[PDB]
Amino acid sequence: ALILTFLGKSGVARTKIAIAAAKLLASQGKRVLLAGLAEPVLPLLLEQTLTPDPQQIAPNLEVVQFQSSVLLERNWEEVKKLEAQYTPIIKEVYGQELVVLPGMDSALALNAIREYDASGKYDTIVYDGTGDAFTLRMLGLPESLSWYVRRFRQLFVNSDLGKQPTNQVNNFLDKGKEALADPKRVAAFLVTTADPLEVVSVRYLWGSAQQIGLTIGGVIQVSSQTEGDLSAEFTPLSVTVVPDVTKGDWQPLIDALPNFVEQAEQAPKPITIDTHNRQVRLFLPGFDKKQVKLTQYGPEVTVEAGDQRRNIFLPPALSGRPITGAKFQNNYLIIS
Amino acid sequence: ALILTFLGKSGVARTKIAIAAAKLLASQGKRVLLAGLAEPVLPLLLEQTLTPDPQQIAPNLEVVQFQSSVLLERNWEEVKKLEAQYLRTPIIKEVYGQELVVLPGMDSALALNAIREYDASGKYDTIVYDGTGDAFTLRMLGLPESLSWYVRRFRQLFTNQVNNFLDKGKEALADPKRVAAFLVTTADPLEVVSVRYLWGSAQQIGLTIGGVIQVSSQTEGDLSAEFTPLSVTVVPDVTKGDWQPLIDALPNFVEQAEQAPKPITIDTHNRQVRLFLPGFDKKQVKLTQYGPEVTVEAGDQRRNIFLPPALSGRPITGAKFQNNYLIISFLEH
Repeated sequence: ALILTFLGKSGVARTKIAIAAAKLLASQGKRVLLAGLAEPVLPLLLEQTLTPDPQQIAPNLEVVQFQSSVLLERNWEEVKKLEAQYTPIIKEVYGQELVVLPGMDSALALNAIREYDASGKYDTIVYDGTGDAFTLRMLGLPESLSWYVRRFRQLFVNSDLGKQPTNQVNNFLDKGKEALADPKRVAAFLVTTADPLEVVSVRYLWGSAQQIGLTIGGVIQVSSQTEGDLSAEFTPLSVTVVPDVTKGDWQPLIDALPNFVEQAEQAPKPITIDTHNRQVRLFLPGFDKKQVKLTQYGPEVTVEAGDQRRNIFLPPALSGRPITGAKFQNNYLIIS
Repeated sequence: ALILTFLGKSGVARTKIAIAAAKLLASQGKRVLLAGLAEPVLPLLLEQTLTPDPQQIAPNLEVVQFQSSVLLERNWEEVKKLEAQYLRTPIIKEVYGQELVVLPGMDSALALNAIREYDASGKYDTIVYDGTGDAFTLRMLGLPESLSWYVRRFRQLFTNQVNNFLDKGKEALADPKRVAAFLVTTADPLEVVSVRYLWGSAQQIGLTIGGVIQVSSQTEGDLSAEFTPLSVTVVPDVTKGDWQPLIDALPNFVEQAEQAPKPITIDTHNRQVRLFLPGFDKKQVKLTQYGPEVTVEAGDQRRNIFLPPALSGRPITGAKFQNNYLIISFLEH
């Protein structure tokens, strides 16, 4: 399915857009799952009590609320049942008492999304997340984990000759990496008011998202006390202005939403590898040139920007070949 | 030092409050460190470029931006030194700190460890932390308690100075003079309910919530009745870089934190646990009791209570809300 999410500084507006987007897509015949985190606004706006299990609220529209506590407890039931395939040690430890640590919360939620996607029951999964750098870190897990494996397995394996999962693991992560890089499978839209402070924040998130390979398909401009045409601030992306939702009337907002799928398909690609011209082009808007560092300390080239690091896995064509050069150009970092 | 932070759904308002609180405390002579995340608003509001190292912008006022990449690079070197002290044959010495990728969880851990180091340096009276103001902030602040539960539970299934390290963090988190947060919200009912939910979630980790800062919006209203018994302080906006009116309207954070409700008290004579849990219904709170431990789950946080002798081994006979407190009773007969 398509995992669709929103980045922006204000949670209330993003939850409203997620709800409207789900209502819109459902009414168009798409099978939709709307998923939110542990917070009261989604339930209240929907006038429906939510649970850790999907609930039908309209035709083609189901809604669920992720609770880290419950996802952890359900995964625990799987680890102790596996305690068979390998005397038990963790049987006096009950799922109800497990404590969610930072990081676990994002891994649990991404895995729940993965399960819903894998189920094939939905065309679109609208994720009402935190809409910030933390959502980006979560979405980039496949890539990040793949890199830790790729860089460290060698060091441990080829060092301790004193003492297959790799395929099973790399395959699992690659399938997540593949999906994430495909705009038909994962896309996010920026949400902001005309406040210069919100505009600079989402431009920064836009760039940070390109660093993890997340396509940003467009910008949704919501109302505020500051007026302004944001088009030139987000070129070449479409900025779609939308109205508020008051007193349960979702029609104006629903009718103003953009065509998510089309805009994601037309947006810039986070990364393009040009075999013929032997180069890699990284879309990096929303940063200051001096805020992008390119270095090669390990096997791969590291691109640092937006407090995110990208270790470029080069294909056979570019493999080993020295970096003849690199430069910026209309928000793209071109490396030769 | 007092670690002071703010919880609320709007980042720009929270950053403005954190900046004004820092300016105010530094102007009164408190040694202040204002620490923000890797985001462009703090630097812009202060009209100052920020870096991973504190920079003085006014007397008694330093500002620093936590960049997870840099914190990770810096801890990595400590990992290397450890490898050289504990291994005769290095293995990760090759990997440069600059190529490491930040994983979920690392950001919070690195951020809390940096705060712990500033706090341990003794150079500050207050560290104003401009974080995400949400459930992830709560999960970060409750790390001492969470790691302590793993260490103990997952060790009895068979690290000395470990408990000393964690304990210090736990003692600080529970002390209103050491760690406190204030809610920030407009009169919008959706924001009010989000903040009340965060308020109860904070109580679950033992984080004192000292009060409420009410900021402007298109919706007006008196919020006092929605946050009893907390003081709600109405503050003006900041325009043209004139911080003075906002600064002049801020409450006395330290005093409000000391007067706020206590997340938990145990009455050993009547055999009851009293938990302050505003923002939650009986339907939204689950209790589990295994042996000498009771788990309270609410607001997607879990408080694990190791029962003292007066309560241990006694069935729970009641768990009822009275004026925002959950009173859990234990069997006497």
